[PDB]
Amino acid sequence: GTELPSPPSVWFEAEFFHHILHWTPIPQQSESTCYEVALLRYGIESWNSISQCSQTLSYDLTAVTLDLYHSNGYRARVRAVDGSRHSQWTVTNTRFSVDEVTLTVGSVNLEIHNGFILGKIQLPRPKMAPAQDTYESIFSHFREYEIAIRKVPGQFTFTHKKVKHEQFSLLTSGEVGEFCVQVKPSVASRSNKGMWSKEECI
Amino acid sequence: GTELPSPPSVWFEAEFFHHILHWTPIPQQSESTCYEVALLRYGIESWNSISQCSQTLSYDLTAVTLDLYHSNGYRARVRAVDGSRHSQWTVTNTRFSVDEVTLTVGSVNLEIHNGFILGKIQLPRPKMAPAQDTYESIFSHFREYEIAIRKVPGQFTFTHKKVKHEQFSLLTSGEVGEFCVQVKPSVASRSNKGMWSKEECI
Amino acid sequence: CDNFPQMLRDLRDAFSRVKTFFQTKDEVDNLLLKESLLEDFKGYLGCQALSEMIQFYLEEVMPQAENQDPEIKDHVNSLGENLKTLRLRLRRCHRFLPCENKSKAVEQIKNAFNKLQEKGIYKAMSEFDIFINYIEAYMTIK
Amino acid sequence: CDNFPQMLRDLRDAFSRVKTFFQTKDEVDNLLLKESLLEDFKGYLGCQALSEMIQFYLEEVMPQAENQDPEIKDHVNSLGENLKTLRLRLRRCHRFLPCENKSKAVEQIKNAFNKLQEKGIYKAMSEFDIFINYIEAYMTIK
Repeated sequence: GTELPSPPSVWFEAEFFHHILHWTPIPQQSESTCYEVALLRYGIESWNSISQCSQTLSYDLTAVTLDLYHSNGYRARVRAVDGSRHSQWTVTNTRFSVDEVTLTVGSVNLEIHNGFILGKIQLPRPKMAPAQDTYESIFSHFREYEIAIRKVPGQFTFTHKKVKHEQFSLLTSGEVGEFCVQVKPSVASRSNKGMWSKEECI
Repeated sequence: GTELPSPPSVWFEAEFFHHILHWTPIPQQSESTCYEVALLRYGIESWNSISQCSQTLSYDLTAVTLDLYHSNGYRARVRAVDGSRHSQWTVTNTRFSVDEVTLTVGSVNLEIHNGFILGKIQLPRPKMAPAQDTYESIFSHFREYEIAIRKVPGQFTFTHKKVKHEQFSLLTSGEVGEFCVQVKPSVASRSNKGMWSKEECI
Repeated sequence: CDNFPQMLRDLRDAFSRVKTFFQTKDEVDNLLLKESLLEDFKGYLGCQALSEMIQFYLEEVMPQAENQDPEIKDHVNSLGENLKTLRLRLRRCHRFLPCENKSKAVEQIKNAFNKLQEKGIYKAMSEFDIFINYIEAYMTIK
Repeated sequence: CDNFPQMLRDLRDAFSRVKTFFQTKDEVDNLLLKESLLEDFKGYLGCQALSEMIQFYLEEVMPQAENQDPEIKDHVNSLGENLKTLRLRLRRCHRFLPCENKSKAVEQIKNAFNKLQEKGIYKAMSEFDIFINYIEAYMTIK
């Protein structure tokens, strides 16, 4: 064809300080084709190229979006390039802000006590996150957790419990041997989706 | 005539805690006639007789109006009485409040210093005034004074000066022998009339 | 602040111009302006109480008067202006009448919005999330 | 106070219902709601700024929208109600929206005044001095 096609879509998929941009490839993409990713900070009419060429279908924009939780977000865009020709830019439909960040927990600790199990929810400590910029710092109130408990041995069924803190307690009936837990965080004041955690057993 | 006449007028004349009620006599007043003075506190529909009979043309209502400076004022009234008959009541045209209190100073002290005269304005310390209820207490701000100075020997002419405090200073030209002063107090925020003070000389 | 002692005396002097007219016509002796009103004035709802009262007199009380007794109509009016005047100086000195003080940030923005015409309605709606955030922040400061 | 975390999420959820519609139509990228607005919100003129902003959206922005693009008219409306709702709870929790809180003392009085009919206009005017006094007192508390 005359000109090169544009990436059909461009969108973000982020966790706490894991701001990865994504896009769908153009059709009939030759090996020699790559993509140019550019960033726009809301409140400044001026784009900035981040990668002149990327032979992937995603890019980690965290290093450059470290201000997400203190800003009004960004606008990201991509355009395919092959040789001297390129396509139209395809910008993200919405403005990327903390609202589009999928909540996750760092991990979960389970302890055997008196006659119950004590859970300690460890929040995400991404390595690149500014020192002062902590999870509790960004989301200082209304942090809640949906909890899933599965007994083992046993079938693949779970008991759902709701907790208002990073530490919860589950009374024990005794008869059960091992228990496995997973956690899903949220913030009562926000509509952010949350990511279920990985199985954690005793 | 059939019924007894009413006092034509009834009005107050007050200084700081010197709330004297006044009235004009009825015509053809016999010796055997007197007046009944009654008090009304604003905010209470109910009059109270203060004097069943007074053979005067005034009455000191201070003892009973001690709350003037913390209240919304009073209403005073009078009716002539002779024998078993009496007249209609004649109430004061306006409500008596602190607005109708004529400002006055307790006295003035004059001192001979370096090369000037120092004036000390002593505010009214009426004996019946509640302990806490001081002049400075009631009128805590904007107390000002108009000052009149007359030289002696000399004609009866005065120099007018305006002061924002209870103490003022008048530079001396020397040649003048004795000086006499009088003071007139006011409160920048109120329209109360003020009473000139008595001559005070060195 | 600036010259509020004189603004009071002006208001008072204007009142003495009609004091005898009215206090001669009011034969009931209960207090209309209860101490309760004084309390509100001393409370957080103070600014709003004072504004409602100024409004009350200026819109209900005085107008109704001037148009019930022409004799002192001009006098009632002269007093009313003294009140409007006093109102201005009050909000021009923050501390006193802020609840009548319109936010400058909001004015500027409403302008920018109108200077964007139809492009503005989208900009406003698109930044609604930003709005909730400010709302949210604001609350935090409580 | 009561349940403001949920009131926020409701507002937010209502927004996500029209987020993509608008943020796809706004091709300019300057910030309308400057940080300046955030500052006012942090200042004494905060309550008034927030009220003016809610008013702005509810009277200017949203209506104009619903009547420019019917598709999301109902959605824009659903969000608007979420805002009115949030407004109520805010002034029902003092601390937040007092500048929209009408003085109770004033209401009671305006009633007594009206229950006095023509006798009231004289009572009001006659107590004007009492009014100045309260005004005066109030100021003192500054």
